[PDB]
Amino acid sequence: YNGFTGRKITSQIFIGPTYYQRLKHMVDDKIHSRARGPIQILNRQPMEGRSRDGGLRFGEMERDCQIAHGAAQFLRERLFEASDPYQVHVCNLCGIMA
Amino acid sequence: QANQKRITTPYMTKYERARVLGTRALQIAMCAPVMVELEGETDPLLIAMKELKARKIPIIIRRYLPDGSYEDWGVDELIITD
Amino acid sequence: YARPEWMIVTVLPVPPLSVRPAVVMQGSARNQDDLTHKLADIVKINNQ
Amino acid sequence: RLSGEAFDWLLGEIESKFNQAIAHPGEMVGALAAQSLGEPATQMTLNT
RNA sequence: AAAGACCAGGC
DNA sequence: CTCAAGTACTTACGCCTGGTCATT
Ligand SMILES: [Zn+2]
Repeated sequence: YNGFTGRKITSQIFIGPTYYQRLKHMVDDKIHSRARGPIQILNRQPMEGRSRDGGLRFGEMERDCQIAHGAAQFLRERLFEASDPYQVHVCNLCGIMA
Repeated sequence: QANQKRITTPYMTKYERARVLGTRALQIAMCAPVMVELEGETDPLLIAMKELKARKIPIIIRRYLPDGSYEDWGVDELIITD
Repeated sequence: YARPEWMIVTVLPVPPLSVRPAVVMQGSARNQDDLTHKLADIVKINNQ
Repeated sequence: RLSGEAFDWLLGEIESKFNQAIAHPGEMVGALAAQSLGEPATQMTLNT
């Protein structure tokens, strides 16, 4: 019988006690959210892993998929603005930083 | 190139539409004067969309040709895909 | 831009501390990057 | 058995749809083709 | 604690 | 001097979770 309306379900349901096991994989230990957290010491990029409040990785395949979109500045944000932004002062005569 | 002899599609590409809408929305959200009249529209994105539908966006698109030349198309001159 | 004799290392660049960061050991000690250790070896053998 | 007004509307729709189907300049065709080629390779069997 | 390695595991 | 037939480099999915261990 339908739980909501009380009407008999037209199809007859296959019901019986079946052994089920709960798994270690549980959402409370897998959910992660990142918003300008800790950064790496060397690359000054978001850390690695859920436990270190690290950011998700926007891998090579990700940028290729975004290039297929033709999403230029979303890619620029993902790879420059959302991740490590930086400014350098470079000479005009030589192309080397000053 | 000159205003005469323009060779591109008169239709505006979806990439041009997306970028011009983003730029106009950013300008509107940074206190730029609105072109179309707004009926209780506090969201700059919908304001920019309404501006596009009215062909009032004050932007000209510089289409770079592969040979190094360029052509200037106003959003009003381009005909909306939608 | 690039001359043949510049391809023989006579002056070795020393990367800045950003390239080879040191890790603060609770403020008591300071470990060094692998690049720093290689630089130490190079300076030792060069002085010798 | 189309009528004249129906035929005119059909011509207009043909023109509009064909103009819509034209590839938009600026479209990244290389990456799109590479992905459209590599995606079926995932579902393809390694054995012959 | 830092990056390094190894291991196990999810899709 | 100059052609085919042997010896060196260079690379093999995408993330994601964690636990342990030796140096520092
Ligand atoms: Zn200079």
